[PDB]
Amino acid sequence: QTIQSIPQKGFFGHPRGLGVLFFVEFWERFSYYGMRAMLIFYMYFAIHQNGLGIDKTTAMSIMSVYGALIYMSSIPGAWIADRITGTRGATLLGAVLIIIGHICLSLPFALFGLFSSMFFIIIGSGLMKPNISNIVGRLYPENDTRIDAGFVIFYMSVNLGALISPIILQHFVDIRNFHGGFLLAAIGMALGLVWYLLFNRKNLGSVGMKPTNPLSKEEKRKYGMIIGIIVAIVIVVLLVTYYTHTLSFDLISNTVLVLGVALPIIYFTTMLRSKDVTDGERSRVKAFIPLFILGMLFWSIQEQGSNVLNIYGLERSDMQLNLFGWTTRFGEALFQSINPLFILLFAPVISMIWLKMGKKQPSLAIKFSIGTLLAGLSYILIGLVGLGYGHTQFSVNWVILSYVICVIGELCLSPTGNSAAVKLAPKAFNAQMMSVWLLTNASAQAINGTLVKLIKPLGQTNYFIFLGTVAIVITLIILVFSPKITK
Ligand SMILES: NCC(=O)CCC(=O)O
Repeated sequence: QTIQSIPQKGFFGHPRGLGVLFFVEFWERFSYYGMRAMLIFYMYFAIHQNGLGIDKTTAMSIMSVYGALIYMSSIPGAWIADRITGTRGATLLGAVLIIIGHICLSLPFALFGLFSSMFFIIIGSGLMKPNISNIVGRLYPENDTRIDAGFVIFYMSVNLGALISPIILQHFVDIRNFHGGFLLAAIGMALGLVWYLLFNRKNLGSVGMKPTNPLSKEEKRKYGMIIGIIVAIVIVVLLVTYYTHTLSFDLISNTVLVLGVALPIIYFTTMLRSKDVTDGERSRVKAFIPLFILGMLFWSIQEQGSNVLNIYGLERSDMQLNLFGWTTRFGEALFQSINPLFILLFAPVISMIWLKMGKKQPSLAIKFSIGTLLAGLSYILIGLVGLGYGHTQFSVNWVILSYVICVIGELCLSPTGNSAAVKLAPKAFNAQMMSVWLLTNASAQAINGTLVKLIKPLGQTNYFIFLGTVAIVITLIILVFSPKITK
Protein backbone atom coordinates (compact mmCIF):
# COMPACT_ATOMS: atom_id res chain seq x y z
CA GLN A 1 0.00 0.00 0.00
CA THR A 2 1.28 3.47 -0.93
CA ILE A 3 -1.04 5.08 1.73
CA GLN A 4 0.66 3.08 4.59
CA SER A 5 4.05 4.69 3.68
CA ILE A 6 2.79 8.35 4.02
CA PRO A 7 1.31 10.80 6.62
CA GLN A 8 -2.50 11.24 6.16
CA LYS A 9 -2.63 14.65 7.98
CA GLY A 10 -0.20 17.55 8.57
CA PHE A 11 -1.16 20.22 5.98
CA PHE A 12 -4.48 21.97 6.87
CA GLY A 13 -6.27 18.62 7.41
CA HIS A 14 -4.72 17.02 4.25
CA PRO A 15 -1.68 14.68 3.80
CA ARG A 16 1.67 16.37 4.75
CA GLY A 17 2.90 15.74 1.16
CA LEU A 18 0.27 18.22 -0.18
CA GLY A 19 2.33 20.83 1.75
CA VAL A 20 5.61 19.76 0.03
CA LEU A 21 4.00 19.93 -3.48
CA PHE A 22 2.11 23.23 -2.73
CA PHE A 23 5.56 24.84 -2.10
CA VAL A 24 7.13 23.18 -5.22
CA GLU A 25 4.20 24.07 -7.56
CA PHE A 26 4.08 27.68 -6.17
CA TRP A 27 7.80 28.27 -6.96
CA GLU A 28 7.61 26.51 -10.36
CA ARG A 29 4.47 28.49 -11.45
CA PHE A 30 6.03 31.69 -9.96
CA SER A 31 9.12 31.25 -12.21
CA TYR A 32 7.02 30.15 -15.26
CA TYR A 33 4.50 33.05 -15.23
CA GLY A 34 7.32 35.44 -14.24
CA MET A 35 9.45 34.40 -17.23
CA ARG A 36 6.32 34.43 -19.52
CA ALA A 37 5.26 37.96 -18.38
CA MET A 38 8.76 39.28 -19.32
CA LEU A 39 9.38 37.11 -22.47
CA ILE A 40 6.96 38.95 -24.82
CA PHE A 41 8.64 42.36 -24.08
CA TYR A 42 12.15 40.80 -24.13
CA MET A 43 11.41 39.52 -27.68
CA TYR A 44 9.99 42.58 -29.50
CA PHE A 45 11.73 45.41 -27.48
CA ALA A 46 14.67 46.95 -29.43
CA ILE A 47 18.33 45.86 -29.10
CA HIS A 48 19.09 49.35 -27.58
CA GLN A 49 16.41 48.54 -24.93
CA ASN A 50 18.13 45.14 -24.13
CA GLY A 51 15.44 43.19 -26.08
CA LEU A 52 15.97 40.88 -29.10
CA GLY A 53 14.41 43.29 -31.67
CA ILE A 54 12.13 40.56 -33.15
CA ASP A 55 9.21 41.67 -35.43
CA LYS A 56 6.02 42.27 -33.31
CA THR A 57 3.94 39.56 -35.17
CA THR A 58 6.78 36.96 -34.86
CA ALA A 59 7.09 37.66 -31.06
CA MET A 60 3.27 37.29 -30.70
CA SER A 61 3.41 34.03 -32.75
CA ILE A 62 6.33 32.57 -30.64
CA MET A 63 4.30 33.26 -27.42
CA SER A 64 1.20 31.38 -28.67
CA VAL A 65 3.22 28.47 -30.22
CA TYR A 66 5.34 28.14 -27.00
CA GLY A 67 2.11 27.88 -24.90
CA ALA A 68 0.62 25.27 -27.30
CA LEU A 69 3.72 22.99 -27.07
CA ILE A 70 3.70 23.14 -23.20
CA TYR A 71 0.12 21.67 -23.12
CA MET A 72 0.84 19.18 -25.96
CA SER A 73 4.02 17.96 -24.13
CA SER A 74 1.74 16.79 -21.19
CA ILE A 75 0.47 13.96 -23.48
CA PRO A 76 3.90 12.20 -24.10
CA GLY A 77 5.02 13.38 -20.61
CA ALA A 78 2.20 11.50 -18.82
CA TRP A 79 3.03 8.45 -21.02
CA ILE A 80 6.76 8.45 -19.98
CA ALA A 81 5.68 8.45 -16.29
CA ASP A 82 2.95 5.80 -16.88
CA ARG A 83 5.21 3.42 -18.86
CA ILE A 84 8.95 4.26 -18.11
CA THR A 85 9.93 6.43 -15.05
CA GLY A 86 6.92 6.65 -12.70
CA THR A 87 5.47 10.02 -11.62
CA ARG A 88 8.29 10.85 -9.08
CA GLY A 89 11.16 10.47 -11.57
CA ALA A 90 9.36 12.49 -14.28
CA THR A 91 8.67 15.35 -11.76
CA LEU A 92 12.34 15.48 -10.58
CA LEU A 93 13.72 15.17 -14.17
CA GLY A 94 11.20 17.72 -15.51
CA ALA A 95 12.04 20.17 -12.68
CA VAL A 96 15.84 19.94 -13.50
CA LEU A 97 15.15 20.61 -17.24
CA ILE A 98 12.95 23.65 -16.35
CA ILE A 99 15.90 25.06 -14.26
CA ILE A 100 18.28 24.69 -17.30
CA GLY A 101 15.81 26.50 -19.57
CA HIS A 102 15.58 29.52 -17.18
CA ILE A 103 19.44 29.67 -16.97
CA CYS A 104 19.52 29.69 -20.85
CA LEU A 105 17.61 33.04 -20.78
CA SER A 106 19.92 34.54 -18.05
CA LEU A 107 23.02 34.02 -20.32
CA PRO A 108 23.89 36.43 -23.24
CA PHE A 109 23.00 33.90 -25.99
CA ALA A 110 20.41 36.11 -27.89
CA LEU A 111 18.32 33.81 -30.26
CA PHE A 112 20.24 30.60 -29.35
CA GLY A 113 19.34 31.40 -25.69
CA LEU A 114 15.65 31.96 -26.51
CA PHE A 115 15.03 28.73 -28.50
CA SER A 116 17.22 26.50 -26.25
CA SER A 117 15.23 27.95 -23.23
CA MET A 118 11.87 27.10 -24.88
CA PHE A 119 13.22 23.61 -25.78
CA PHE A 120 14.13 22.79 -22.14
CA ILE A 121 10.97 24.31 -20.60
CA ILE A 122 8.67 22.53 -23.18
CA ILE A 123 10.14 19.05 -22.38
CA GLY A 124 10.49 19.73 -18.63
CA SER A 125 6.89 21.07 -18.31
CA GLY A 126 5.58 18.00 -20.18
CA LEU A 127 7.32 15.68 -17.69
CA MET A 128 6.44 17.76 -14.55
CA LYS A 129 2.92 19.37 -15.06
CA PRO A 130 0.70 16.21 -15.43
CA ASN A 131 2.77 14.04 -13.02
CA ILE A 132 3.03 16.45 -10.02
CA SER A 133 -0.83 16.67 -10.22
CA ASN A 134 -1.06 12.83 -10.40
CA ILE A 135 1.02 12.48 -7.14
CA VAL A 136 -1.41 14.93 -5.35
CA GLY A 137 -4.39 12.65 -6.14
CA ARG A 138 -2.49 9.44 -5.21
CA LEU A 139 -1.85 10.83 -1.66
CA TYR A 140 -5.58 10.11 -0.91
CA PRO A 141 -7.02 6.56 -0.38
CA GLU A 142 -9.78 5.25 -2.74
CA ASN A 143 -12.88 6.44 -0.74
CA ASP A 144 -11.40 9.62 0.84
CA THR A 145 -13.70 12.65 0.21
CA ARG A 146 -10.92 15.24 0.95
CA ILE A 147 -9.40 14.80 -2.59
CA ASP A 148 -11.54 17.62 -4.18
CA ALA A 149 -10.60 20.15 -1.45
CA GLY A 150 -6.92 19.00 -1.78
CA PHE A 151 -6.81 20.02 -5.46
CA VAL A 152 -8.59 23.35 -4.60
CA ILE A 153 -5.60 23.99 -2.24
CA PHE A 154 -3.12 22.65 -4.86
CA TYR A 155 -4.40 25.03 -7.62
CA MET A 156 -4.23 28.03 -5.18
CA SER A 157 -0.39 27.70 -5.38
CA VAL A 158 -0.70 27.96 -9.21
CA ASN A 159 -2.71 31.24 -9.02
CA LEU A 160 -0.57 32.64 -6.13
CA GLY A 161 2.67 32.28 -8.15
CA ALA A 162 0.94 33.66 -11.30
CA LEU A 163 -0.23 36.74 -9.27
CA ILE A 164 3.04 37.56 -7.42
CA SER A 165 5.73 37.00 -10.15
CA PRO A 166 4.59 39.78 -12.64
CA ILE A 167 4.40 42.26 -9.68
CA ILE A 168 8.02 41.39 -8.66
CA LEU A 169 9.42 41.28 -12.22
CA GLN A 170 7.81 44.60 -13.35
CA HIS A 171 10.96 46.31 -11.88
CA PHE A 172 13.28 44.27 -14.18
CA VAL A 173 11.18 45.25 -17.25
CA ASP A 174 11.30 48.97 -16.12
CA ILE A 175 15.14 49.07 -15.77
CA ARG A 176 15.47 46.83 -18.93
CA ASN A 177 17.41 44.13 -16.96
CA PHE A 178 15.88 41.08 -18.68
CA HIS A 179 18.80 38.75 -17.82
CA GLY A 180 18.58 39.78 -14.13
CA GLY A 181 14.83 39.09 -13.99
CA PHE A 182 15.24 35.71 -15.77
CA LEU A 183 17.96 34.78 -13.17
CA LEU A 184 15.41 35.63 -10.36
CA ALA A 185 12.97 33.15 -11.96
CA ALA A 186 15.81 30.50 -12.18
CA ILE A 187 16.57 31.05 -8.43
CA GLY A 188 12.80 30.85 -7.72
CA MET A 189 12.61 27.46 -9.46
CA ALA A 190 15.79 26.32 -7.56
CA LEU A 191 13.92 26.92 -4.18
CA GLY A 192 11.13 24.57 -5.36
CA LEU A 193 13.64 21.85 -6.41
CA VAL A 194 15.67 22.04 -3.13
CA TRP A 195 12.40 21.78 -1.08
CA TYR A 196 11.34 18.60 -3.02
CA LEU A 197 14.83 17.08 -2.56
CA LEU A 198 14.71 17.87 1.22
CA PHE A 199 11.13 16.65 2.04
CA ASN A 200 9.85 14.28 -0.73
CA ARG A 201 10.94 10.90 0.84
CA LYS A 202 9.30 11.22 4.30
CA ASN A 203 6.06 12.87 2.99
CA LEU A 204 5.45 11.13 -0.40
CA GLY A 205 6.78 7.65 0.59
CA SER A 206 6.46 5.03 -2.20
CA VAL A 207 3.76 7.04 -4.13
CA GLY A 208 4.91 7.28 -7.77
CA MET A 209 8.28 5.49 -7.35
CA LYS A 210 7.61 3.08 -10.31
CA PRO A 211 5.55 3.09 -13.58
CA THR A 212 1.99 1.63 -13.47
CA ASN A 213 2.16 0.02 -16.99
CA PRO A 214 5.90 -0.81 -17.51
CA LEU A 215 7.12 -1.54 -21.07
CA SER A 216 8.04 -5.15 -21.90
CA LYS A 217 11.39 -6.01 -23.61
CA GLU A 218 9.78 -6.06 -27.12
CA GLU A 219 7.99 -2.72 -26.44
CA LYS A 220 11.34 -1.06 -25.47
CA ARG A 221 12.69 -2.10 -28.94
CA LYS A 222 9.44 -1.19 -30.86
CA TYR A 223 8.77 2.27 -29.25
CA GLY A 224 12.54 2.96 -29.29
CA MET A 225 12.80 2.63 -33.09
CA ILE A 226 9.56 4.64 -33.73
CA ILE A 227 10.57 7.48 -31.33
CA GLY A 228 14.22 7.23 -32.50
CA ILE A 229 13.15 7.65 -36.16
CA ILE A 230 10.80 10.61 -35.31
CA VAL A 231 13.60 12.39 -33.31
CA ALA A 232 16.00 11.66 -36.26
CA ILE A 233 13.60 13.15 -38.92
CA VAL A 234 13.03 16.38 -36.87
CA ILE A 235 16.83 16.88 -36.27
CA VAL A 236 17.80 16.54 -39.99
CA VAL A 237 14.86 18.68 -41.31
CA LEU A 238 15.85 21.51 -38.88
CA LEU A 239 19.61 21.11 -39.68
CA VAL A 240 19.26 21.02 -43.52
CA THR A 241 16.94 24.09 -43.44
CA TYR A 242 19.33 25.97 -41.05
CA TYR A 243 22.59 25.64 -43.05
CA THR A 244 20.80 26.29 -46.43
CA HIS A 245 19.29 29.55 -44.90
CA THR A 246 15.59 28.66 -45.37
CA LEU A 247 14.57 28.00 -41.68
CA SER A 248 12.01 30.50 -40.34
CA PHE A 249 9.59 30.37 -37.38
CA ASP A 250 6.78 29.79 -39.99
CA LEU A 251 8.02 26.13 -40.14
CA ILE A 252 7.45 25.67 -36.36
CA SER A 253 4.10 27.59 -36.26
CA ASN A 254 2.69 25.62 -39.29
CA THR A 255 3.77 22.21 -37.82
CA VAL A 256 2.17 23.12 -34.44
CA LEU A 257 -1.00 24.41 -36.27
CA VAL A 258 -1.30 20.94 -37.93
CA LEU A 259 -0.79 19.20 -34.50
CA GLY A 260 -3.42 21.52 -32.93
CA VAL A 261 -6.10 20.46 -35.45
CA ALA A 262 -4.93 16.80 -35.94
CA LEU A 263 -4.68 15.80 -32.21
CA PRO A 264 -8.37 16.49 -31.24
CA ILE A 265 -9.47 14.57 -34.40
CA ILE A 266 -7.31 11.51 -33.47
CA TYR A 267 -8.66 11.43 -29.84
CA PHE A 268 -12.40 11.89 -30.66
CA THR A 269 -12.26 9.37 -33.57
CA THR A 270 -10.53 6.72 -31.35
CA MET A 271 -13.17 7.06 -28.55
CA LEU A 272 -16.08 6.90 -31.09
CA ARG A 273 -14.61 3.99 -33.18
CA SER A 274 -13.66 1.91 -30.05
CA LYS A 275 -15.43 -1.35 -29.06
CA ASP A 276 -14.79 -0.70 -25.29
CA VAL A 277 -17.17 2.38 -25.24
CA THR A 278 -20.95 1.83 -24.61
CA ASP A 279 -23.80 3.52 -26.57
CA GLY A 280 -24.48 5.76 -23.55
CA GLU A 281 -20.77 6.69 -23.30
CA ARG A 282 -20.49 7.22 -27.12
CA SER A 283 -23.38 9.76 -26.96
CA ARG A 284 -21.54 11.77 -24.22
CA VAL A 285 -18.31 11.79 -26.35
CA LYS A 286 -20.47 13.07 -29.30
CA ALA A 287 -21.97 15.71 -26.91
CA PHE A 288 -18.44 16.95 -25.92
CA ILE A 289 -17.62 17.89 -29.60
CA PRO A 290 -19.59 21.24 -29.53
CA LEU A 291 -18.30 21.83 -25.94
CA PHE A 292 -14.70 21.31 -27.25
CA ILE A 293 -15.37 23.98 -29.97
CA LEU A 294 -16.71 26.41 -27.29
CA GLY A 295 -13.70 25.75 -25.02
CA MET A 296 -11.35 26.36 -27.99
CA LEU A 297 -13.10 29.69 -28.84
CA PHE A 298 -12.86 30.69 -25.14
CA TRP A 299 -9.12 29.84 -24.73
CA SER A 300 -8.29 31.56 -28.06
CA ILE A 301 -9.34 35.00 -26.72
CA GLN A 302 -8.26 34.38 -23.07
CA GLU A 303 -4.69 33.26 -24.07
CA GLN A 304 -4.36 36.31 -26.39
CA GLY A 305 -4.19 38.44 -23.19
CA SER A 306 -0.52 37.29 -22.82
CA ASN A 307 0.60 38.55 -26.30
CA VAL A 308 -2.12 40.73 -28.09
CA LEU A 309 -4.23 42.69 -25.50
CA ASN A 310 -1.21 43.69 -23.31
CA ILE A 311 0.84 45.12 -26.30
CA TYR A 312 -2.29 46.98 -27.50
CA GLY A 313 -2.73 48.39 -23.97
CA LEU A 314 0.98 49.34 -23.80
CA GLU A 315 0.87 51.06 -27.25
CA ARG A 316 -2.67 52.62 -27.43
CA SER A 317 -3.75 53.36 -23.80
CA ASP A 318 -2.32 55.92 -21.31
CA MET A 319 -1.07 53.03 -18.99
CA GLN A 320 -2.42 55.15 -16.07
CA LEU A 321 -4.66 53.23 -13.61
CA ASN A 322 -7.37 55.67 -12.35
CA LEU A 323 -10.06 54.38 -9.92
CA PHE A 324 -11.98 56.71 -7.51
CA GLY A 325 -8.97 58.98 -6.89
CA TRP A 326 -6.39 56.13 -6.83
CA THR A 327 -4.14 56.88 -9.82
CA THR A 328 -0.72 55.36 -10.61
CA ARG A 329 1.39 54.13 -13.55
CA PHE A 330 0.21 50.66 -14.60
CA GLY A 331 3.14 48.37 -15.39
CA GLU A 332 2.81 46.33 -18.62
CA ALA A 333 3.65 42.99 -16.83
CA LEU A 334 0.82 43.59 -14.27
CA PHE A 335 -1.79 42.91 -17.04
CA GLN A 336 -0.91 39.18 -16.40
CA SER A 337 -1.87 39.50 -12.64
CA ILE A 338 -5.57 40.47 -13.29
CA ASN A 339 -6.64 36.95 -14.31
CA PRO A 340 -5.02 34.99 -11.35
CA LEU A 341 -6.15 37.70 -8.82
CA PHE A 342 -9.86 37.50 -9.81
CA ILE A 343 -9.67 33.64 -9.77
CA LEU A 344 -8.31 33.78 -6.14
CA LEU A 345 -11.02 36.26 -5.02
CA PHE A 346 -14.08 34.96 -7.00
CA ALA A 347 -13.55 31.14 -7.58
CA PRO A 348 -15.11 30.13 -4.18
CA VAL A 349 -17.88 32.80 -4.65
CA ILE A 350 -19.07 31.40 -8.05
CA SER A 351 -18.68 27.86 -6.53
CA MET A 352 -21.27 28.80 -3.82
CA ILE A 353 -23.74 30.18 -6.47
CA TRP A 354 -23.95 26.62 -7.99
CA LEU A 355 -23.91 24.98 -4.47
CA LYS A 356 -26.98 27.18 -3.52
CA MET A 357 -28.86 25.88 -6.64
CA GLY A 358 -28.06 22.13 -7.06
CA LYS A 359 -30.76 21.24 -9.61
CA LYS A 360 -31.57 24.93 -10.45
CA GLN A 361 -28.02 25.49 -11.87
CA PRO A 362 -27.51 25.60 -15.68
CA SER A 363 -26.34 22.73 -17.93
CA LEU A 364 -22.70 22.20 -19.02
CA ALA A 365 -23.58 23.72 -22.45
CA ILE A 366 -25.14 26.87 -20.88
CA LYS A 367 -22.03 27.35 -18.66
CA PHE A 368 -19.70 26.82 -21.71
CA SER A 369 -21.93 29.23 -23.77
CA ILE A 370 -21.94 31.92 -21.00
CA GLY A 371 -18.11 31.74 -20.79
CA THR A 372 -17.51 31.97 -24.59
CA LEU A 373 -20.09 34.85 -24.88
CA LEU A 374 -18.25 36.81 -22.11
CA ALA A 375 -14.89 36.19 -23.89
CA GLY A 376 -16.48 37.35 -27.17
CA LEU A 377 -18.00 40.46 -25.48
CA SER A 378 -14.57 41.35 -23.92
CA TYR A 379 -13.12 41.62 -27.49
CA ILE A 380 -16.19 43.58 -28.75
CA LEU A 381 -15.75 45.97 -25.74
CA ILE A 382 -12.06 46.83 -26.43
CA GLY A 383 -12.63 46.85 -30.23
CA LEU A 384 -15.43 49.45 -29.85
CA VAL A 385 -13.16 51.54 -27.54
CA GLY A 386 -10.40 51.54 -30.21
CA LEU A 387 -13.04 52.41 -32.83
CA GLY A 388 -14.55 55.17 -30.63
CA TYR A 389 -11.23 56.86 -29.67
CA GLY A 390 -9.18 56.11 -32.85
CA HIS A 391 -5.83 57.96 -32.65
CA THR A 392 -6.79 59.43 -29.20
CA GLN A 393 -5.10 57.76 -26.18
CA PHE A 394 -7.76 56.06 -23.95
CA SER A 395 -7.67 55.01 -20.28
CA VAL A 396 -5.96 51.73 -19.25
CA ASN A 397 -9.22 51.02 -17.24
CA TRP A 398 -10.83 49.97 -20.59
CA VAL A 399 -8.02 47.37 -21.12
CA ILE A 400 -8.37 46.14 -17.50
CA LEU A 401 -12.23 45.92 -17.96
CA SER A 402 -11.57 43.68 -21.02
CA TYR A 403 -9.36 41.28 -18.89
CA VAL A 404 -11.97 41.36 -16.07
CA ILE A 405 -14.89 40.39 -18.41
CA CYS A 406 -12.76 37.50 -19.79
CA VAL A 407 -11.77 36.14 -16.30
CA ILE A 408 -15.54 36.22 -15.30
CA GLY A 409 -16.15 33.93 -18.33
CA GLU A 410 -13.29 31.64 -17.13
CA LEU A 411 -15.04 31.22 -13.71
CA CYS A 412 -18.11 29.72 -15.54
CA LEU A 413 -16.18 27.67 -18.20
CA SER A 414 -12.91 26.42 -16.56
CA PRO A 415 -14.35 24.41 -13.55
CA THR A 416 -17.18 22.96 -15.76
CA GLY A 417 -14.63 21.51 -18.23
CA ASN A 418 -12.66 19.80 -15.40
CA SER A 419 -15.87 18.10 -14.13
CA ALA A 420 -16.91 17.26 -17.77
CA ALA A 421 -13.49 15.62 -18.46
CA VAL A 422 -14.19 13.06 -15.62
CA LYS A 423 -18.06 12.72 -15.78
CA LEU A 424 -18.38 12.39 -19.61
CA ALA A 425 -15.21 10.18 -19.73
CA PRO A 426 -15.70 6.52 -20.85
CA LYS A 427 -14.55 3.78 -18.38
CA ALA A 428 -11.54 2.77 -20.61
CA PHE A 429 -10.68 6.31 -21.91
CA ASN A 430 -10.22 8.40 -18.71
CA ALA A 431 -6.62 9.47 -19.53
CA GLN A 432 -7.69 10.16 -23.17
CA MET A 433 -10.63 12.36 -21.96
CA MET A 434 -8.23 14.40 -19.74
CA SER A 435 -6.19 14.98 -22.97
CA VAL A 436 -9.25 16.31 -24.97
CA TRP A 437 -10.19 18.84 -22.21
CA LEU A 438 -6.44 19.83 -22.05
CA LEU A 439 -6.35 20.12 -25.92
CA THR A 440 -9.13 22.82 -25.88
CA ASN A 441 -6.30 25.12 -24.62
CA ALA A 442 -3.47 23.62 -26.77
CA SER A 443 -5.53 23.70 -30.03
CA ALA A 444 -6.60 27.33 -29.34
CA GLN A 445 -2.92 28.28 -28.73
CA ALA A 446 -1.83 26.45 -31.95
CA ILE A 447 -4.50 28.44 -33.90
CA ASN A 448 -3.34 31.67 -32.15
CA GLY A 449 0.21 31.09 -33.51
CA THR A 450 -1.15 31.69 -37.06
CA LEU A 451 -4.31 33.80 -36.16
CA VAL A 452 -2.08 36.75 -34.94
CA LYS A 453 -0.81 37.13 -38.59
CA LEU A 454 -4.28 38.67 -39.41
CA ILE A 455 -3.48 41.76 -37.17
CA LYS A 456 -1.48 43.62 -39.90
CA PRO A 457 -3.99 43.13 -42.84
CA LEU A 458 -7.24 43.66 -40.84
CA GLY A 459 -5.87 46.21 -38.37
CA GLN A 460 -5.65 45.77 -34.59
CA THR A 461 -9.17 47.22 -33.87
CA ASN A 462 -11.07 45.27 -36.61
CA TYR A 463 -9.19 42.09 -35.50
CA PHE A 464 -10.80 42.40 -32.02
CA ILE A 465 -14.30 43.02 -33.50
CA PHE A 466 -13.99 40.14 -36.05
CA LEU A 467 -12.87 37.57 -33.39
CA GLY A 468 -15.51 38.72 -30.85
CA THR A 469 -18.26 38.46 -33.52
CA VAL A 470 -17.04 34.98 -34.69
CA ALA A 471 -17.03 33.78 -31.04
CA ILE A 472 -20.59 35.09 -30.31
CA VAL A 473 -22.31 33.90 -33.57
CA ILE A 474 -20.82 30.35 -33.24
CA THR A 475 -21.84 30.29 -29.50
CA LEU A 476 -25.45 31.31 -30.32
CA ILE A 477 -25.50 28.66 -33.14
CA ILE A 478 -24.31 25.89 -30.73
CA LEU A 479 -26.78 27.28 -28.07
CA VAL A 480 -29.84 26.30 -30.27
CA PHE A 481 -28.77 22.60 -29.70
CA SER A 482 -28.54 23.10 -25.85
CA PRO A 483 -31.46 20.68 -25.06
CA LYS A 484 -30.06 18.08 -27.56
CA ILE A 485 -26.42 18.25 -26.30
CA THR A 486 -27.62 17.54 -22.67
CA LYS A 487 -27.42 13.68 -22.58
N1 LIG B 1 -4.16 29.16 -13.53
C1 LIG B 1 -3.34 30.20 -14.13
C2 LIG B 1 -4.12 31.32 -14.80
O1 LIG B 1 -5.25 31.15 -15.20
C3 LIG B 1 -3.43 32.65 -14.94
C4 LIG B 1 -2.90 32.86 -16.35
C5 LIG B 1 -2.78 34.31 -16.74
O2 LIG B 1 -1.82 34.94 -16.11
O3 LIG B 1 -3.50 34.83 -17.57
